[PDB]
Amino acid sequence: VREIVHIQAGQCGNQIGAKFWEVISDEHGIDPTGSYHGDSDLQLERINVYYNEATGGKYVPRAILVDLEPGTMDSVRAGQFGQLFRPDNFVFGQSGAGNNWAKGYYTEGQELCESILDVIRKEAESCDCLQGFQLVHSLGGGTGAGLGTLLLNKLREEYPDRILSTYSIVPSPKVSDTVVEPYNCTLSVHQLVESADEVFCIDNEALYDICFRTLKLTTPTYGDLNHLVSMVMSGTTCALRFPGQLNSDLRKLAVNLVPFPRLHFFIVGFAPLTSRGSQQYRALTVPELTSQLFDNKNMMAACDPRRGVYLTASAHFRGRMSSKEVDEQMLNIQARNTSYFVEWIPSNVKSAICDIPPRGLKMAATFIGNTTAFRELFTRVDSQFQKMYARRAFIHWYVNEGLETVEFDEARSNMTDLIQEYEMYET
Amino acid sequence: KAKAKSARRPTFKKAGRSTRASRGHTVKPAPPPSEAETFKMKRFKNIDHYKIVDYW
Amino acid sequence: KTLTRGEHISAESRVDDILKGAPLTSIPLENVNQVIITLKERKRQATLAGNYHLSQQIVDLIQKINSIVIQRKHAQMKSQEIKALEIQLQQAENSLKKTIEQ
Amino acid sequence: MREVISIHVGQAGVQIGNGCWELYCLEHGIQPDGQLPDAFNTFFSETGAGKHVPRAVFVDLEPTVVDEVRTGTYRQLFHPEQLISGKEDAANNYARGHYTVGKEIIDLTLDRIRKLADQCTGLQGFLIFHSFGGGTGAGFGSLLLERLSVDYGKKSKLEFTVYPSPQVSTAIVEPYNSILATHSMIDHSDCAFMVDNEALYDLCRRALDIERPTYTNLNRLIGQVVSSLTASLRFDGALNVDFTEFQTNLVPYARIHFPICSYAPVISAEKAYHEQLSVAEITNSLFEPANMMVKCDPRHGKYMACTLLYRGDVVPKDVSAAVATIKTKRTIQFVDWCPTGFKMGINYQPPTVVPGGDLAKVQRAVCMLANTTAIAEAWSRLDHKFDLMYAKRAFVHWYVGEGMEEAEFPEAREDLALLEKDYDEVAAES
Amino acid sequence: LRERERHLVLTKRYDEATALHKEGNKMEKIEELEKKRIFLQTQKRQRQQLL
Ligand SMILES: Nc1nc2c(ncn2[C@@H]2O[C@H](COP(=O)(O)OP(=O)(O)OP(=O)(O)O)[C@@H](O)[C@H]2O)c(=O)[nH]1
Ligand SMILES: Nc1nc2c(ncn2[C@@H]2O[C@H](COP(=O)(O)OP(=O)(O)O)[C@@H](O)[C@H]2O)c(=O)[nH]1
Ligand SMILES: [Mg+2]
Repeated sequence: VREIVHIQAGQCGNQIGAKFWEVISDEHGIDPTGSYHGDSDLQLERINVYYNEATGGKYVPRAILVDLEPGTMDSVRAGQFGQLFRPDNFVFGQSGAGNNWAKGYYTEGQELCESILDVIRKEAESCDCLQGFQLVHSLGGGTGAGLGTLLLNKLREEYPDRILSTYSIVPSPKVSDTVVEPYNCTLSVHQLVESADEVFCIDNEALYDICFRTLKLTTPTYGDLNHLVSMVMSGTTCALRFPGQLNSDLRKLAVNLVPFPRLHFFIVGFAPLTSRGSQQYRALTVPELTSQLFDNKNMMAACDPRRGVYLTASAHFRGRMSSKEVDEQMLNIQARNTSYFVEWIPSNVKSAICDIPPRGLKMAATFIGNTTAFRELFTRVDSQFQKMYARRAFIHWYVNEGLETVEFDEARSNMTDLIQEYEMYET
Repeated sequence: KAKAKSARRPTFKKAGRSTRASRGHTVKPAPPPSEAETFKMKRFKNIDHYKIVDYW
Repeated sequence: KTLTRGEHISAESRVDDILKGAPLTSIPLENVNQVIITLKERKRQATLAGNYHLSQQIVDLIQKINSIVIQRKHAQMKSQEIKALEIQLQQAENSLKKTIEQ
Repeated sequence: MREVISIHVGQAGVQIGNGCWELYCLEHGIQPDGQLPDAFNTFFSETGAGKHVPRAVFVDLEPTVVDEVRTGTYRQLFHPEQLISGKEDAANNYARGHYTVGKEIIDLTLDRIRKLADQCTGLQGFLIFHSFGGGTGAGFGSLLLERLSVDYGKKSKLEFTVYPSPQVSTAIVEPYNSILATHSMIDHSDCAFMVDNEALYDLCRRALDIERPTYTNLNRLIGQVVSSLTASLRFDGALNVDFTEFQTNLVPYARIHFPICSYAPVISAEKAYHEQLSVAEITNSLFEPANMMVKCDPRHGKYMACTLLYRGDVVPKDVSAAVATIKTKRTIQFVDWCPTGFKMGINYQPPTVVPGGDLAKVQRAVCMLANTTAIAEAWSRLDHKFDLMYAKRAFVHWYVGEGMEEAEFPEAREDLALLEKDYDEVAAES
Repeated sequence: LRERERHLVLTKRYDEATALHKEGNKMEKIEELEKKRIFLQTQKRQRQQLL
């Protein structure tokens, strides 16, 4: 009874969210039509977190799907789980996305804002309690970055106390799908720094790299790339849904990992990952899990921690396992690499254990950490934005919507200060 | 160099130290009661005597 | 905490006046630390003699002075907003008519 | 007759509850449903027919841990109103669990403890379990002890808490809550016990033979110590020890009360057949640093008082010989202003075994509770760790936003320094 | 009463601490008078007993 409301924004959020609902529906044994056909009484203990109950034993997820063009939504309907969602939670416009941040924020976002908010109010005030909301969007696009940030501000004004956890995809440095990305990423960062409590950054390059290195997938499509992201989302809320030896929900994570209000951008990683042919030759144990998690290659964000230093880190474990063995590893990885931790905070590594593992896996672990290595990510976008901003004519696409040019200077200034702030704590 | 010292004040770029999210989370103490809750009209509020004979 | 005698004399004289309840704005902002710290000693002295009633009164004075000081700080914040934005707005006000002139 | 009331706070407290009450029910012989297939009335109440109910209250601010008891096997034994669960946990925040959420549920618990006290003709004390690092364990536990201090006054409020491990940690904010909780404990607690997880892991692997433990195995070790502690109130013995005798003999000063705990023999069911385990042998095992449940070396400091409890075929003559010998060694230092230093308690009931347990069917055992200046080693570590994080103001924003004024941070720091001064002043000699 | 009054003062609950101090002094006066009487009764007896 710590209900969480799910929000999916844009072409990226809908396709990530759609795969995400397949994972939990399998975890809790929910049939695609919405009826429970499971195998254990444990799965019905606290299923209220994500699903609502209708007459006749049907469960409806606490989800809202948001887009500006109907093309993405009709793909969700045709899916095997299309009939699962409540039809009134499908909110769409009738205009092109435009792939523009200002147009999504100001022109079409205002019209969709009131319609979306009242739908959220139906879900928000339908449950006995509400821990926080959950948002999935991309930062290189126009709807997820433009409209998503607008909804993030309105959610904060009405529900200040609740945890606004967001999962975001950061534009890639080498090759990316869009030209105007540097404007979209910079302007959205202004809104994300002050509004959201927690932000997780994921880069598509690492998901490609991890799949080629580890899973040995020759041609991974977005289906398997999204699957890695859905495990991280499932792992963080696992303490809410299942019992365990030591429980740790979202608000515990925010307290431990966030030392200062603005430094809350996080990196994520998941273990164990093994090639689907090599699983027989690998004795998966507790020391083996930590070997992957603290290995830099398993980061889903292309920001090598070794070039920076850690501030705080947290690990979630699932499955019946030794509490001594979990604690002993956390000692050693902190002690063996003392050159990569801040001296003025001892015991930088948080731990927690949950009883029930995901299907097929006897035990698994999840990593969330905060480090100065984010400076590499923001340097690339700021330098590219600087190159683009002097060529003022691309701004003309944003001026024709109502965006003042000073907003560019404001957006870069706060982004520049965050880079300095993440640098200043290295002393 | 004195200008350099004046530029970097001893705060050392601890920007935005109270963010919008933290201002949402902080607990706000109770305010004074609303006027309607206090309301009783004057003459009855001013009454002095009673019908119970507690004297001798 | 070994507050100096010069601060103690000035603060306690106002502390004596504050304990009469009449002063509302007589607080010196730079000397507010001395007044509160002086009340701490008077709080400790009151407790030692069973005068818990005066101890709570000193507590009420502590919150009264602090709360009103915040309101004096609150007026400072809004004065900053009007003054700063008016100068920024003047840049746009001048440009509007000059755009017509050009 | 003579009675105690058990109060459990937090995830550690409730999980310890299952560990201890499983032992009490099995040792007394009551089935999980409350029937039978004596000292019964110290821990259980009778309702007529043949039904018994524990004299305890379980408290937490999140429903997951409690509902495992409510759905578990032992669900019928406990009475529904005793199990109290909040809405959202303290999120490892002292201020949250003390001012905002703590005060949302504090007054509901105070009725159930007082109502449970009406069935107490001869109440002589409470037992309270914490985990210092947690939010509710420190925040709500501090608020609970402050109220019980004025509600009942001169009634022994014993505590049995888990001190933070010297290096092993599960929460980064652990130093903040441990120091803040200490100020509330010292003035109001009659006596508070410390154990730490890191020492138990080493003891549960070396002496007891387990490669990898869980929290369940640790809870049973604590269950044995508490059972020995209360055995004097329940069963016949040549030398009983009431709660009040325990309070006066151990604490030399008002604020120095903090003891440390040890148990012997702890030995696997396989190797236990190999030794006779005389009174002298088991007594010598307690005094080694390796058997200590708190990872502070007694040799760094001095001993202030000691108490030994014996549960088995233990004769008074051979107790005196063993305690005489340990006095002759010069590795156990004593402050020379405490020449006697001991209270001995003897009970006849041998330790009880548990199915699926880790210990053996031992015919004599000894429990030890002593106050040492070596615990000042533990306070120094916590004080230094808090200083580094507070110097750069690493987490203050979370606590201040939840109702706590910043002035409490130096007040708690100053009060701990005074306690450190007290321990060093006690260690002085004349 | 004076043990519970200590914690009321120490918890910074001063309004309720005033009430117990009022009852504490009242309960002293009744008890102070009694032991004065008993001592005077015993003191008077001893000189009679010795005489
Ligand atoms: N020895 C032992 N320690 C435990 C056990 N369970 C929890 N702990 C300790 O408890 C600490 C974490 O605090 P919690 O267990 O959550 O206790 P709490 O007071 O309820 O804290 P909140 O859940 O935030 O309200 C861990 O660091 C453990 O050391 C247990 O079963 N045995
Ligand atoms: N990880 C992942 N990324 C996707 C998926 N579909 C699209 N994307 C990426 O999301 C980025 C932004 O998509 P876009 O159509 O602009 O979404 P918008 O926010 O609604 O504008 C593009 O660079 C796509 O490559 C998916 O299924 N998974
Ligand atoms: Mg708890």
